[PDB]
Amino acid sequence: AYLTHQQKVLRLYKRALRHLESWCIHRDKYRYFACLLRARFDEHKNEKDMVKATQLLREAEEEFWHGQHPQPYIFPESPGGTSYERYECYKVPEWCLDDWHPSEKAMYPDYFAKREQWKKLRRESWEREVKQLQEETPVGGPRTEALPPARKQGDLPPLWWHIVTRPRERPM
Amino acid sequence: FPKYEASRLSSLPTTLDPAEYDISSETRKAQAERLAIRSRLKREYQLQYYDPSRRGVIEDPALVRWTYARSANIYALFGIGPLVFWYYVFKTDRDRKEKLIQEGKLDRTFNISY
Amino acid sequence: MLKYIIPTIMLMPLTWLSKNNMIWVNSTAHSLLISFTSLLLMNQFGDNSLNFSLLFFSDSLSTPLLILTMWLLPLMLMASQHHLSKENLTRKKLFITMLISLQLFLIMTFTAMELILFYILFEATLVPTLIIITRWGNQTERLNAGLYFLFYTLAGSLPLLVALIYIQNTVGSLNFLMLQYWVQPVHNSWSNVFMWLACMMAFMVKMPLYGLHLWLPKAHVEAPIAGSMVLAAVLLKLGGYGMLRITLILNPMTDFMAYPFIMLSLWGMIMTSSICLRQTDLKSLIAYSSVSHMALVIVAILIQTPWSYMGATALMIAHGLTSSMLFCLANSNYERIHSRTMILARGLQTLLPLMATWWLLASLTNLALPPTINLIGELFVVMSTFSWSNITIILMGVNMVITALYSLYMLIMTQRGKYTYHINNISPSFTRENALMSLHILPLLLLTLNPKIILGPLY
Amino acid sequence: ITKDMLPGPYPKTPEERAAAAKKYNMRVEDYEPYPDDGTGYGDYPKLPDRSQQERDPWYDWDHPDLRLNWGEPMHWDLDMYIRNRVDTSPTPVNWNLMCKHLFGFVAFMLFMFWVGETYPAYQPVGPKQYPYNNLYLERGGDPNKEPEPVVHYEI
Amino acid sequence: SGYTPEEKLRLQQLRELRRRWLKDQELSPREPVLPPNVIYKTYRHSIFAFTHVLIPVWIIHYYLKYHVTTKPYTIVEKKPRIFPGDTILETGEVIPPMKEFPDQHH
Amino acid sequence: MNMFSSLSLVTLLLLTMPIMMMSFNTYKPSNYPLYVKTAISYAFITSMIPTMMFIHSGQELIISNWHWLTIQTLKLSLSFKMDYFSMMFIPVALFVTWSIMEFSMWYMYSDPNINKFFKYLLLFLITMLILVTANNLFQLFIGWEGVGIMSFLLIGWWYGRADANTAALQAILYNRIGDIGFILAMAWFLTNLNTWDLQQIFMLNPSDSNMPLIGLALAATGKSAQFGLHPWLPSAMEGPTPVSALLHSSTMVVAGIFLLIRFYPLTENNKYIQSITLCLGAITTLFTAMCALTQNDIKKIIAFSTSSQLGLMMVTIGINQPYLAFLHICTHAFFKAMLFMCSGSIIHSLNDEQDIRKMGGLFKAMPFTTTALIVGSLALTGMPFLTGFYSKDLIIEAANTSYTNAWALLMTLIATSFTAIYSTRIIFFALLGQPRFPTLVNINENNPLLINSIKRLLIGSLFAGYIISNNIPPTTIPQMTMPYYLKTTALIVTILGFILALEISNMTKNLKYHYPSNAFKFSTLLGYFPTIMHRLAPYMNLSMSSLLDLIWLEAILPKTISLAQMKASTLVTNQKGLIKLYFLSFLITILISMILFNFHE
Ligand SMILES: CCCCCCCCCCCCO[C@@H]1O[C@H](CO)[C@@H](O[C@H]2O[C@H](CO)[C@@H](O)[C@H](O)[C@H]2O)[C@H](O)[C@H]1O
Ligand SMILES: CCCCCCCCCCCCO[C@@H]1O[C@H](CO)[C@@H](O[C@H]2O[C@H](CO)[C@@H](O)[C@H](O)[C@H]2O)[C@H](O)[C@H]1O
Ligand SMILES: CCCCCCCCCCCCO[C@@H]1O[C@H](CO)[C@@H](O[C@H]2O[C@H](CO)[C@@H](O)[C@H](O)[C@H]2O)[C@H](O)[C@H]1O
Ligand SMILES: CCCCCCCCCCCCO[C@@H]1O[C@H](CO)[C@@H](O[C@H]2O[C@H](CO)[C@@H](O)[C@H](O)[C@H]2O)[C@H](O)[C@H]1O
Repeated sequence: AYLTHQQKVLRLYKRALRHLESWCIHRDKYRYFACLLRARFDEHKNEKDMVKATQLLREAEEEFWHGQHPQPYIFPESPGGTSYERYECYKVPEWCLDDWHPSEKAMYPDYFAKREQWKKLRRESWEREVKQLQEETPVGGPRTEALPPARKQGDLPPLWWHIVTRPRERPM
Repeated sequence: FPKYEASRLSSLPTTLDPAEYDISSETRKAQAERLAIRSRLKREYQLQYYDPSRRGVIEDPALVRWTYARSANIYALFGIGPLVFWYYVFKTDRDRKEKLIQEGKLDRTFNISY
Repeated sequence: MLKYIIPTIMLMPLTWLSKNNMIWVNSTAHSLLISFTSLLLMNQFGDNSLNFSLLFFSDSLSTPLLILTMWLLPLMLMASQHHLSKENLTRKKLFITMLISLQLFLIMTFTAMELILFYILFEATLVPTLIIITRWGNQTERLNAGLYFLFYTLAGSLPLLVALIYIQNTVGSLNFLMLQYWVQPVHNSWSNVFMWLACMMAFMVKMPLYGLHLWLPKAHVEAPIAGSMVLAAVLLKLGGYGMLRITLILNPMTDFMAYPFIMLSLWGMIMTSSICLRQTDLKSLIAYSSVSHMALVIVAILIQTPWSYMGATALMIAHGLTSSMLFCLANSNYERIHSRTMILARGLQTLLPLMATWWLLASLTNLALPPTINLIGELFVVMSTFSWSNITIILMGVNMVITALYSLYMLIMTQRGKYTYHINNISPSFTRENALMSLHILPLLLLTLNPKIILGPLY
Repeated sequence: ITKDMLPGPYPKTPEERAAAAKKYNMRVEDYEPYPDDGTGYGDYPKLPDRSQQERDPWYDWDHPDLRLNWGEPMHWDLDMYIRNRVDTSPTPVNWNLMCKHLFGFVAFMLFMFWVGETYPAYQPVGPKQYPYNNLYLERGGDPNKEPEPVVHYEI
Repeated sequence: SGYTPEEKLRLQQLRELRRRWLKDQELSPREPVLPPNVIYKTYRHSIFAFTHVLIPVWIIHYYLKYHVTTKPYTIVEKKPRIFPGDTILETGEVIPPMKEFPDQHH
Repeated sequence: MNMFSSLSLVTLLLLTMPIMMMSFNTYKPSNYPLYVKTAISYAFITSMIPTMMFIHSGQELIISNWHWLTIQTLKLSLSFKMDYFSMMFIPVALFVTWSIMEFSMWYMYSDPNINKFFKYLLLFLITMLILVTANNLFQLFIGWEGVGIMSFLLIGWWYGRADANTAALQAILYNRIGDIGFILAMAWFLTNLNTWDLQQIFMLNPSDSNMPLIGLALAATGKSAQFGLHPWLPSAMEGPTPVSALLHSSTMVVAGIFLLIRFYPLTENNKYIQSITLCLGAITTLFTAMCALTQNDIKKIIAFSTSSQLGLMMVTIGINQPYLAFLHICTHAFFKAMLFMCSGSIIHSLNDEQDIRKMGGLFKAMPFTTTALIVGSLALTGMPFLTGFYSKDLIIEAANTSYTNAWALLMTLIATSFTAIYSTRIIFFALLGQPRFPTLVNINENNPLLINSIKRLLIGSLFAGYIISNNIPPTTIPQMTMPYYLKTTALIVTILGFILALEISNMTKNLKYHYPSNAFKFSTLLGYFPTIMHRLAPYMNLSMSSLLDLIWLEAILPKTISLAQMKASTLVTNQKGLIKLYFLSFLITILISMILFNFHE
């Protein structure tokens, strides 16, 4: 796994607490056991033998799998939650506004004037953005998906349009 | 704790997999190599997806290979086997029914739609 | 029939002498008038067919096919004029000429009173169809698709020609009206077994019968939209029409010769429906859908009951309008994304809301929602096939389950979900495209109000 | 795309494996063809039979619904593994134990429905009595025949 | 852990643009620029009753009275139940009562 | 008959004009939802006039107004059966649908496609009335499949959601498997009786009805979500709460029971079918009530309650009590649709939160929702003299004073106890205790549309059972003589369910930490039936597509044919061009011509 040992323990901790919260339900009850669980992690926090620490983690994962709630609580908009992707059918891409009939664009003379400025800004910045990536990407291509910030003033961060202009989470 | 037992339709969890642990310099060098390929392809896609003047489709060679490989092998449950099985079921059924009709032992009192 | 043959030929001078920019306007306008006049063919009587002359006649089986054939010509011109817009002017006129010659052969095929006349016109449809596919197809594989189509058909037709000429020698006539009164029973013998196979295997290939169906997905994937519309809507029906006429003179031998071909159709319909669930090409999915739907028609024709012929007649008309509509719907997407992959362009209901209504209506007719004529035809075949053998209800019932699964899966895959991010050329539906779908779906739904005119001569 | 970028015959040599992997954007170590046996796969990679539901939901995929990236090799049965169809994600219970408990429940229920049929419940009561010879004429009896009378007495 | 200085800086820059983009989704006061108690409620339900009940029932009644019921066995009624002591309107016949009850009671 | 027949049709015609105006587009979308809500409220009133006539003089008639199609000796007409079942269900369906649409005007207020939503709700009701009033099986089939398609389009309302598309197609899959039986029934009736019209089916009264009745039983299993074809109904909780309210009360799910009630003249003479349906209902009512014990999603708990109740209706069919099963359809329609609307009120106020573990403390914060939810739970559990008592209480007495399967009876009583347990579960976790929702409190339930819609269903949940039970004519001999311990069984086990559920609910407040039993997981994971079947059956089917076939293929392949022609071509044409060899072959042709074939003889 790409995750370091330190990252693995933390993800288990958060996962373990959430499933514990599903079992307890009542907040006072959950608080009591959450502190006991934090104690178990705090007990071996300073273990320095990475063969013992790795063993402690693997055993902990096995215990979680035996004790996990079969139906854990999920935030409504998280993957698997009851509202996940509920609004994707209302998210329309912004390029659809180019196909609007003139009479449709005439009802928003001020929105479509601002829209042109952004399109101009996108057109003017693109060439610099492409150049910045070329002269920063090591020979052979990128090694990670991390993108650079803008360096000069008046430069926009490379590859920004589809991040800045993405639909709102409540588009309608 | 009873160990997890994995089926075809119920895969093994990552957290229960011994491979995921015991990091080796080779496995990390394999993981680092896959990420490089993914980042190379992501950059290739992003430089066309974010292009201001591109109106169309970003042809994916991976999707072209997939459909091409799937549509090629044009030519059990696919031979004489199923046909012969069903031939005897209907022939056997219709032979019995014909005999009963001839022997007047099949009730068709109100059967006049066929 | 000359009140339809001559006007159809006049579409050729009209197209060739029309001003350059008016070829599509003039041909479409006047082909619709011919379609309007085709309603006069519905002067049908309870006992006698409509026998115009020694050459041509019309009964309740050929009339709905004749009206479907002439309705389709104006629809193929609408579907064609976009992707041909950059074509050379003369080659536009030749393309339209091939469609006109196909209608001409088709309306004569369905009305020919002499079977050898039927054969010549039946076999003449190959030439315009082959030319359309190989000349105006867009891919390399259009050449192989042409040859498979050509040689699958001739492999069966040449035996058919020998059998028909043999029958005229021993009976004295191949006039269909005469054969109704002079028909004699066919007795068991190896000679009569091969006479039976020759008389039928040409039609089974065009249906197509499962096993001989592999030319059809090839042709569809490679044909232009107009070639796919005629091929699905009408040309497949030539086999069904031929089988409904030729089985008159094959009794009682059809009692036991039908068994292998019923087994292929009963099992074939389940497998082709299942294949539709895993197709990655949209045009190929609709092609395999026709094989599944036409397997019902083969079973119905072979069991030879009054209810099975009414069902088979309705199925052919209903499937003709539905399959043509589905191909046009997939073409409208293809003209945008220029690919036939079903998974490429998703979530289209968001971007093309009205075209998503046409997709819904077309899918519902494909799965045969009551009271559409798609269900009426399908139901009548199920009712009669149940009487033939109760066990068939299981295969019939299963096929309806699978047919629902892939019809809605094709609807869900392309119209629902999230849209594909990088595809940003989905322009709004044109008035041409919307009118094309409404001309498929409205007549299809109107026929529910009066389905007797598509239930054939046994109504 | 050029013909050299389409699938081909089963790879035979290490260089035919090396070139196939590069064509599919895979590490040569991770590339494995389907076993050669005429079925028709060719050099298409054999990818783990894992559902698309099992992939990271929070990663920024090129196709968020399919959870696919642009250019990565698609599983042979991808259309079977989309999030709408076959799911293979781990279950909180073992697959074999689910099958045993589910079948055992059904098998036990059918057994006790049979025991119920053999030993039905009923109330300590005699058969219901109807006048006019068990309602002979009302139940469509032919009137020309005279039925044997059914006689009921007080108690 | 945390953001690296380059990771932090890029988020700052996309943040400025994103918030300016969202601010630009607001509509100006003039937009959209469109082109050229019981007494009221009683009227509103008077029209609905007339158009959606009275006109349809007029059409149905004309349809059923003069086109459907003029054909045989189009509308079939379960015949009325007759009880002892009833009187038939058509023929003025009286149905006899039932015979004297044994007269158990409780 | 003129007023009766005329008014029973305008009810159906009135529901379609809103559809005609949208399609004809001569309407006004300014307030389309109010227009559709108004149409129901008037259609409810016009449907009461025919009902009063039936209550008064028992009037019933059939209307065959349009001759659609004749098929030799099978004539099909648009035929409406306005009888006991039609005259009592239509006002109950329209009254409940009137409340759901008024509730929908508030719940779906911010939905941009609200007009389409109300158009689909209306079409969904129109097909249910076609189904209910159909006099022959073909017209009934129109309604049968009509509700199926409208369920598909409403469950998958949020079509961007992949799970909503999976759930919508799963309703089609299971219901279409049920239609195999429906087609089987139509095939048998046409073949053996020469009719799809109910009057002729009942008049000929087939003795050998095992095949047609199993076809209808299999059809009812899918539509009413009985065991085997049950999972889709809980999955149908993908759709908006108004869909769940209308789906689970006065439309789709009772069509399966309603179909078997239509055919009681046949089933009442077939003991084999009665045993099958009793056992099918008995397992369904137990299994889905056991699943509800450990569900944490409020809609799913109510959804599994409906499956449990539908099993009880199927049990009533089994014990040969068609009219009790019908009365339970009408009474269940009131309080079930109210519970789903009370749940919607909670979900809306807690920002789309559906898990009960994150509710609590709502008893005082949502007073009116709380009142309706207690009345609903008491009505469901069979509290004496509420709407549900007048059907459930009768059914249990009939079941345990009948010649019946002992296991079926026991499983119906245990399931009745479970009904109290999972009703306490919703009340205890949603309303009692301390709040467990997020900090930003937005609890508001003062919309008049929400209050009025629930207020009307609250009144029905109280008196509707009393009103209907006292107005319907008697059609059976109700068994009213039995031991005290059979008379009071339903009350006693329901009370034990409340006590036992209360103790377990209070048991969760203790500072104890426990491992899930196999029993707990089995109930929580719905018996593993969806987990196994929905992975195995799709996988076998989607992956579904000897030496003898090798000959039948390799020999007849176009490659084989086309490649033999290539060999023959090369043999013919690969010559040396030598005069010597060609004339040497002329010599051989002549020799074998005479010596071997005697061409010179
Ligand atoms: C089953 C009833 C009717 C069967 C009739 C069968 C007769 C043969 C019809 C097709 C004839 C096509 O003739 C020829 O066939 C081969 C494959 O088939 C095609 O060739 C294609 O397949 C071959 C091998 O499969 C490949 O090596 C070749 O690269 C490819 O182009 C030719 O492009 C086509 O010209
Ligand atoms: C798509 C493939 C379809 C395959 C269909 C297979 C159908 C098989 C049909 C078998 C029937 C053939 O016809 C059958 O054989 C011969 C004709 O030579 C007839 O019998 C005649 O020849 C036989 C020779 O063996 C003599 O014994 C007999 O004296 C003579 O009358 C039979 O009375 C007839 O019934
Ligand atoms: C009124 C009540 C109505 C509902 C009644 C329902 C009764 C249904 C009983 C079905 C019992 C089937 O489930 C049964 O449980 C035990 C407990 O693990 C299983 O036992 C299984 O688990 C462990 C190991 O995993 C071992 O004990 C055993 O090796 C293994 O088989 C059985 O293999 C299984 O057959
Ligand atoms: C039932 C009767 C049906 C009658 C149909 C009419 C028969 C027509 C026969 C045409 C055959 C000639 O067509 C020829 O077939 C061979 C099949 O190997 C094809 O051969 C193709 O595949 C082979 C290997 O499979 C390759 O070596 C070759 O490079 C390739 O072209 C030729 O490309 C094609 O030109």
